[PDB]
Amino acid sequence: PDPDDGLTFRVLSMHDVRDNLRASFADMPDQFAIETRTLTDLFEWIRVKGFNPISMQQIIDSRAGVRPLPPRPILLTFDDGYASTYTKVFPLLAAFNYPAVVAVVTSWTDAPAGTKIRLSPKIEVPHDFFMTWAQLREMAQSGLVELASHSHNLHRGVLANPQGNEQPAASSRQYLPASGRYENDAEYRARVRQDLKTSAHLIRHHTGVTIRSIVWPYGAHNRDTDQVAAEVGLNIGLTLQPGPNTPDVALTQIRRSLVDYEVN
Ligand code: NI
Ligand code: NI
Ligand code: NI
Repeated sequence: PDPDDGLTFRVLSMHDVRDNLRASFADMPDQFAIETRTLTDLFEWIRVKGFNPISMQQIIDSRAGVRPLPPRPILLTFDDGYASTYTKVFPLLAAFNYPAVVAVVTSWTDAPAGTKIRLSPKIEVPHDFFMTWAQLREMAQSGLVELASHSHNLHRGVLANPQGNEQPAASSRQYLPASGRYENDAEYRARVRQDLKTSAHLIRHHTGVTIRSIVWPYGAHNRDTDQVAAEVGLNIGLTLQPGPNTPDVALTQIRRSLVDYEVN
């Protein structure tokens, strides 16, 4: 298995099965014949197998050669910013003293008061399904949680072609019905840049936190989005490619595994 070198780490992205919005357009990693366990049981598995959950700060420090990672290091991440992240996950993180990354879709968290969040063309959810800014700031101030961008409004599908086939918003040059054309490279870069910039500003404004990482929705990213993320200062990126993060893996291309859980 993985070399124990104070540098190589695994990342585990946790998804609550009751937030069942998975996407057609997205090309997610295979989940078939993988057992869904409870979150508490997951935290107990982590412990008993000898994993040592680490923070993003610890990753950065190991790369800079200041402090090596502990053995069997793992990064836990919780994206999308649903309310259960605060009421269920947060007190377990505290009880086990495990750090985590929480990645915020800021157009969801920051939606106008009294309005519903549209997730898909046929699905809207109440504003209060999501953690409040005050709740996120509290997690950030606990010392246990690193806040990250899950984009502002890239956590959805956009039109890839005239008929109606969808692709992830961040990856594709989107087709514009009003223009009668696709986005050009300049337009595309501008849209993704403004999105990332907005999510970082909103997070800093409301929590005081300067983020330094992006968790790409649906693992969708490319050369252009990585370059643009770098321009806005987000030099840490998390993908859906699985595998060990060995020293030759750039922190812009962090690998992670996806696992589903149930809460009680
Ligand atoms: Ni997500
Ligand atoms: Ni501001
Ligand atoms: Ni506000």
